[PDB]
Amino acid sequence: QVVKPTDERIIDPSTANTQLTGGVTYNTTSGGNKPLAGSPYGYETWIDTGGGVCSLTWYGADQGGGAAFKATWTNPHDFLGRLGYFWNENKPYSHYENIYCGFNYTRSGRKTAGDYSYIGIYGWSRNPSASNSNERLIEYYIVEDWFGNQWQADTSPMGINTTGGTVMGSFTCDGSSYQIIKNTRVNQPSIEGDKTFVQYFSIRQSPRKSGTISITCHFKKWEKLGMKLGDNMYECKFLIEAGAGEGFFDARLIQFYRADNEGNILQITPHH
Repeated sequence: QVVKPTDERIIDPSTANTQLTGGVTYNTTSGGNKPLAGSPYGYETWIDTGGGVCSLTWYGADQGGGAAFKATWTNPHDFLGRLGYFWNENKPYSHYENIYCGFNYTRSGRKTAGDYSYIGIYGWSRNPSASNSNERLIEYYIVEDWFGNQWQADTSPMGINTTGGTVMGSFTCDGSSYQIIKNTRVNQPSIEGDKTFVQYFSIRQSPRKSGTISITCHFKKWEKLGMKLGDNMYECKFLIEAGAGEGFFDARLIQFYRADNEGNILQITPHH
């Protein structure tokens, strides 16, 4: 019932395999979202100074769909590099309509990012009117891929022994089943200081390094499983998270776009 966007500005992720160059490399924590010149996007880096060298490099507004980045980590303590929509303007997910991210990247192989790692979509949302105070703040992940670890292949999807929490259900978006997990974080760091909050994970059962993520598919079907996001979406960004290890992530494409149900573009980046 939701029409797949056909717009010619959409880059086909499957053939988006040209290495990109240039842009500014950041080696330090950004301290929240930092807006990028000539772009609707913001980036964030979390680079704990008690660990080794990390970086994030934005490839700019004019190539690789406009949100494309490279990241590196060398024995980090939970590196997070992310880039995408920053919102935080008191709107629920439904306000943004059908959200999509076309992606294609290379990364280092199995066991190059520690015991835990995440690649995919990430953000937060606020639900202050929830009667359960634990559910008033939500940290969320749509996990397309990871690096596996010493025990588990990177071709095998992670489970609750990595994430923690409880399996809520499963659903299908973009040609794979996703196992859905809810986890409670008790007095943990958050965008709101040290507190109790919930986490939502969609774990792609069949990991991939390219394709399109129908982000709204997740938001909607989380809601069907009783996992509500509230009325103040914080952000929706493409993430690489590395618990430890020595590795890299290098996007040839990260392209966000939004469309109504007819499939017509509401937002996209970027004569013969």
